[PDB]
Amino acid sequence: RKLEKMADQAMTQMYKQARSEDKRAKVTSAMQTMLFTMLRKLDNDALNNIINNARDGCVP
Amino acid sequence: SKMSDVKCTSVVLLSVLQQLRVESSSKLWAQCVQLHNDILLAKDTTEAFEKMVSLLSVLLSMQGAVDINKLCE
Amino acid sequence: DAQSFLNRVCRLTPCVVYRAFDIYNDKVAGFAKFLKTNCCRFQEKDEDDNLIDSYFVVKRHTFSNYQHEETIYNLLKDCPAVAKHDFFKFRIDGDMVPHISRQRLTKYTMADLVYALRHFDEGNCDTLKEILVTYNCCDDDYFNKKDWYDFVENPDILRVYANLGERVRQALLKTVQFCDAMRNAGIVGVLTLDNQDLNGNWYDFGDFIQTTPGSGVPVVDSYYSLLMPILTLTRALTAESHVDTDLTKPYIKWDLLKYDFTEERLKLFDRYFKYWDQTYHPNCVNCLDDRCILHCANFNVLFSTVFPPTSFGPLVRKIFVDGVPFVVSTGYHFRELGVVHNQDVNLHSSRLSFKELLVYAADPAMHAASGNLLLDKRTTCFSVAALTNNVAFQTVKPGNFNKDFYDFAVSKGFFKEGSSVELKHFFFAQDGNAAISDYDYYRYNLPTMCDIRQLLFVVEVVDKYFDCYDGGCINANQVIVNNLDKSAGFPFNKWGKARLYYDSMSYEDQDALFAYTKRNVIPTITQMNLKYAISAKNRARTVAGVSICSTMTNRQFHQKLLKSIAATRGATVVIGTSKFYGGWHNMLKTVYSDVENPHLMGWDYPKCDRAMPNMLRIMASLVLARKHTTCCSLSHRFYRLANECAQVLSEMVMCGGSLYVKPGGTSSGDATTAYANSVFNICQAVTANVNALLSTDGNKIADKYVRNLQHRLYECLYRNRDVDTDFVNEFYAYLRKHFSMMILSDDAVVCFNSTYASQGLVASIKNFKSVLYYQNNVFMSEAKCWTETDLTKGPHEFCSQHTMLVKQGDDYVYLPYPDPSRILGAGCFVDDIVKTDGTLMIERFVSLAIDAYPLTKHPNQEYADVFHLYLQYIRKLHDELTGHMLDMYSVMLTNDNTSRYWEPEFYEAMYTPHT
Amino acid sequence: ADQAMTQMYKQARSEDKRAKVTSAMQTMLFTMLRKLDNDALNNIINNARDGCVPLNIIPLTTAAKLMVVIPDYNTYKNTCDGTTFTYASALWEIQQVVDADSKIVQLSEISMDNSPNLAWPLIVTALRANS
RNA sequence: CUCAGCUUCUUAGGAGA
RNA sequence: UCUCCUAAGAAGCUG
Ligand SMILES: *Cc1cc(O)n2ncc(C(=O)OC)c2n1
Ligand SMILES: [Mn+2]
Ligand SMILES: [Zn+2]
Ligand SMILES: [Zn+2]
Repeated sequence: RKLEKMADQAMTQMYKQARSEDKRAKVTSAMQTMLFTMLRKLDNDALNNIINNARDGCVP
Repeated sequence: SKMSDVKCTSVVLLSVLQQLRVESSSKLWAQCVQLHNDILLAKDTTEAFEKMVSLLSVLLSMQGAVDINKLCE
Repeated sequence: DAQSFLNRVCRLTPCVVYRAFDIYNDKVAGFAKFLKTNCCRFQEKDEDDNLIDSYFVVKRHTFSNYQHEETIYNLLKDCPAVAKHDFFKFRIDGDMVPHISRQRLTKYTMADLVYALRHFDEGNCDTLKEILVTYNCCDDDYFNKKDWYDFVENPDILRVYANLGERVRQALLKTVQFCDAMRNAGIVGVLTLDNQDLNGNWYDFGDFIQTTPGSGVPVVDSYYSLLMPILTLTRALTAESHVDTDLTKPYIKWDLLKYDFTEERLKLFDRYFKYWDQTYHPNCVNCLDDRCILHCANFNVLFSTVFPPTSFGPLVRKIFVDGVPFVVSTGYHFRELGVVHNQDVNLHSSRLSFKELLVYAADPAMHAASGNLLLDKRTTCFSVAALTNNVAFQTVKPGNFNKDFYDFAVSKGFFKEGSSVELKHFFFAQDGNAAISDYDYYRYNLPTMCDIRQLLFVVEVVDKYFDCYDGGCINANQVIVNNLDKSAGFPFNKWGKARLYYDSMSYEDQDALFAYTKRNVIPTITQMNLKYAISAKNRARTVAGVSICSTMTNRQFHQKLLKSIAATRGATVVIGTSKFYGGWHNMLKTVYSDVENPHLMGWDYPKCDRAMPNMLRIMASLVLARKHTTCCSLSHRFYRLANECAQVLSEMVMCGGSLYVKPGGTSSGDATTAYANSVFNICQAVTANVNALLSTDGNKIADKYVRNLQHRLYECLYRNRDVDTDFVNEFYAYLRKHFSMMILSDDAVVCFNSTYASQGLVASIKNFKSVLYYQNNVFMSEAKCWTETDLTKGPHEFCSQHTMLVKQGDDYVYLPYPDPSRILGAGCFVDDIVKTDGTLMIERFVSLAIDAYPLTKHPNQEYADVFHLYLQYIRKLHDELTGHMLDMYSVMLTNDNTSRYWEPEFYEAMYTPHT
Repeated sequence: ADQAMTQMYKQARSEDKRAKVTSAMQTMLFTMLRKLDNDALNNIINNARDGCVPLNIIPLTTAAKLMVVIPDYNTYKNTCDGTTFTYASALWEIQQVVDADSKIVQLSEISMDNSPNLAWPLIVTALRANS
C-alpha cells in the first residue's frame, strides 16, 4: 500500500509539472483567443464595428 | 449591465497588450494603463465602453502585431 | 458714566464670549475655554476712521489688588515687553472705585491661538479664521475652498500657517525680555499664555510677589510646553536662516564641510528658551536616560530646521586597508540626536574579515562616493547620487483572468444587474514613473515638535501597557528566522538571499556584529519595491527591503520581546491572536471588559507610515528598548537607538537605481514595524484622553474623584518633574476602566463609557481629530472613523473584517466575515498564469472557502451564496482533475478523503472554540 | 552514517558559498574605489578640520558627471536651458539627453511645440565644466 | 520582489498510548 | 490505529 502512495505522489508531481509547462507555453495564443471570445460575447455595436473595420483593413 | 464583462475584457486586453511588448513605449503604456484603471473604477457602462473602444483601438492599430483575421473566423 | 469715563480712558469707539485660559489653583486646573469677566473694551480707530487691532481694556478692581498690581507694574514698568497700564479712580455712587486700563492690547492672546490650533474642529474654527484674516495670513475668500485646512488635500495651508511664524518668534523674544525684567526686579510669578497678547506684550501681574531684586524667578513650564507644537507648525524660527536674522536679507551661506552645530544650537536655546530650567544636551549621546533623550531630541528637532540639509547623515572618513583608500562612515549627524561618533574606528587596517567586509559593503558611503551626482526634479526629496548611468522605470502588470471561475459563477447567477455583490478588487497596473511617485508621498512628513511635558507623562502611561512582557538580548543561536528565502537588501541581493548570509556567518560572527552595533553606527540602504497585490484602490504600494545587517542585529535585539507580545492573550495588543476557533469572540469579549455605558468606536490613521513624526517613532523605539535594563548599559542602549534611527528612520533609500534621503516615517519592512505602530497608536489614544480631560471645565465636573484626577493630572504634567508612579498607576487604571482598547498595528477598537465621553471625561472622535491635527499633521475625516452604539452589532470593521453575532450550537458567538467582493476578486483574478488552471490550485480555493464560510450566516442570501459557489467549484475541480488523471494515465485517484472539502462541516469546525 | 555525510556535504557547500560571496564583496569594494576622483576627494578631505565630512557633499563637490531627471518642459526651461547650465555652484555642459525609452533626444527637439511628442521624463547627462 | 501574525494541505522524522 | 513535536515544500488571509 505504501508503494501505491509513492507512485500516486510521483504521478501527481508529473501531472503538475506537465500542466504547468503547457499552461505557461501557450500563454500568448491562449490570451488572444480569450480576448476575442470575450469581445464576441460583449456584442457591442462600436466594438464590433471597429473589429470588422480592422478585419477589412481599415485600421486607425 | 455588462459592467463586469467589460471590466474582465479590459483586464484581458491590457494583458494582451503587455504581452505584445507595449511597455517598450512609455507614452503608449501610460495611456493604456490610464484607460485600464479608469475602466476598472468605472460606475457607468457607457463611459467604460467608450474607454474600452479607446483601449482596443491601440491593439488594432498595430495591425502586423496580432492577426485579427485568423483570431476571429 | 458713559461720557467722562470714555474721555478718561482716551479716538476710541464706545463699548458672552469664551476665551482659552490656562488655570491652576486649589480648586480647578486645566487649559480650557471659560467665560470672560466683565470688562470695558474700547476699540481704537485709526486717524482715517479705520478700526485697528488695538483695544483699551478697563476693569474695576478692589483696593488691595489695585495697589498690588500698581506696585508690581511700577517695578516692571520700564520693560518694553510689558503693555502700558493706566491706574485711576472713578466716582460711582459718590465714592471713588479703582480701575485698571490695560492699553492697546490685541483682540486675542497667545492662549487663544494655541487652543485654536491644538483643539481644532473644522466646524467651529471661527477664532482661527479671525486670527488668520486679521494678521494678513489669508483672506475670507480663502475659506470658501473645500478642505482649506487639510494638510494632504490642501498642502498650501502650511504657507498660511507659516505666515504666523514671525509673530510667534517676536512673542518668544518678548517673553525672554519679560523674564529678564522679572529676575532683575526680584519678582516671582508664573507666566501663562493667556496673559500675553499676540503682539507679545504681558499685562497681568495679579499673582506676582516681590523678592530681593536680583533673585526673581519666572515659571515658564506650562507656557513653553503648551506653545511648543505651534513653533514647528507655524515655522517660527525661519528667520534664523537669514543673515542677521532679518527676513529681508539673503540666506546664510554655511560651509559645506561643516556638520557640528553644537554652538549654534546652544545659542538658539539661550536666545529663545533662556529660562527653561532643565538641562539641554545638543548631542543626545550625553543624555542621562531615555526621558532626557526625548527631552533634548525635542529641542534638536526644533533647531535642526535652521541648518543646511546637506550637513545631516553619515560622516565619512578616509581609511587605508592593504594600503588602498576606502571612504567609510565613522559617525552620523542626526536631526534629533545630534552628532554621534563611532568608538571603534580603525585606520590602516591589515585585512578585512567577513564581518568588516559586510559592514563596508552595507555602508552607503562607497556607493554614494562612486556614484554620479543626481538632480531628480520629479520629487522634492533630497537626492544623493545616481549609482547607474541610466534610470530604471519599473512598471506594474495587470492581473490574470481566471475565466473558468468567472463563467462558473455567472452560470450560478452571479454578477447580475442590481445585485449587492459586485467586483471591486482588481490588479491595477502602473506606468514607469510610479515607484518614485509613491516615494514622493514622504512629503507629508514634516518636522513636528511635541508638547514635551505631556509626552513625558504619556510615555509612562504607555509603558504601563507593556509591563506583562519580557525582553532582552539573545544569542545568535536563539534567533528564529521564519523564511530564509527572502531578499537580503542592497547590495546583498545581487549575491544571494538571506540564507546565504545566515549560513556564511557563524554564530560567533553574528554575535560579533551585534556587539559591534552596540558601540558603532552602521548606516544601511533600504530598497523600495513595488507590491503586486489585489486591491480596491488605484494607489500603488511600495515595500521597504532593509539590509541584512540591520535585520540581523534588530532581530537579535528585539525578537524576545516581540515573541513575548505575540504569545500573550487577553492584552490590549492583539498581535499574534488567531481569529479562528473562537479567537474573534474572545477578543471582543476581552475588549468589552465590563465598561459601564459601553459604546464602540474605531479609527485608522491616514498616511500612517508616511506621516508619523520622528519624535513618536523615537518614543516607540525607547519604549520597546526599556526591556534591556539589565542586559545593556546606557551607552549600549543609546547606540542601539542610533543604529535604529540611521537604518529605518532617516536612512538612504534605493529607488530605481538612485539614492535618496528619507525624511522620516516608519519603514514598513523592518523588524519591529507592527509593534512600533501599536506603541504609536496607544500613545495617540492616551494623548487624546489627556487632552479630553484637561480641556474640560473643572467647575462643571460633578464627580469629585474625576475633578481631583484632573487636578493631579495637571500637576503631574506641568508642575511635577519626577515621575509620580502612584498617579501613573491610577490614571492607567482609570483608562482601563473607562477606555478599553484593542490594538493591532495602526488599527484600533475602543469600548468606552459613553456618559464620560459626552461629559468630556474620556476621549471621543473629535479629540482624536484634534490630536492628529496638531501632533501628526493629518486631518482625519469622519468617514474614516466609525461609532457603534449597539454592542450586539460588534465593531463596524477591524482588520478589514465585519462582525456578526450568530447562534453556534446553544450560545451566541461573534464571527468575522470579509467583503464578498474581496473573495470573489481573489477567485477571479490571480497574479500568476499557472494559478488560472484550477485543477492545480484546489488548496487555494479551500483556503478562500475557509475565509468565506461565515458569509453563510449572513441575512443576505447573495452574501451566503459565495461559500456555496466555492464549494461547488471545489467539487467541479476535483471531478475535472480525476477525469484528466484517468485520461492521461489508466489509473484511479482513489482519494476518498477529499469529499470533506465540499461539505460545510470541515469549514464550520474552523470557528468552533473546541480547538 | 548517511546523516553525517549529508551534514559534511552541507558544511562544504556553505564554506564554498562563503568564499564565493567574500570574493564577490571584495571585488565590488575594490572596483568602486577606482571610479572616484582622487584629486577632489583629497582636496576636500584635507580641507576638513578633523577628516570627517558629511557624505551628502561628496557627490556635490567631487562628482565629474551629473544626471538630471526632468518631468516636463517647464522644469527643463527652468533648470537646464541651453547647452550649459549652473548647478551646485558649478558649471555643467550637456553631454547627452535621452527620453524615458532610453532614446537620444536632440536639444533642438525640446521645444514647446514638440514637447507633446517626447517621452517624458528626459534624462540629461552633463560633465563638470572648467576641467 | 520587505517585516510580522494566523490558517490549510503534503512529505520526512522523533516520542507516547 | 491515535495524539503531540522537529524540519522541508505549496497555498490563502491580515496590517
Ligand atoms: C474682559 C477682559 C478683562 C481683562 O482684564 N482682560 N485683560 C486682557 C483681556 C483681553 O482679552 O485682551 C487681550 C481682557 N479682557
Ligand atoms: Mn489673565
Ligand atoms: Zn539630555
Ligand atoms: Zn539588551
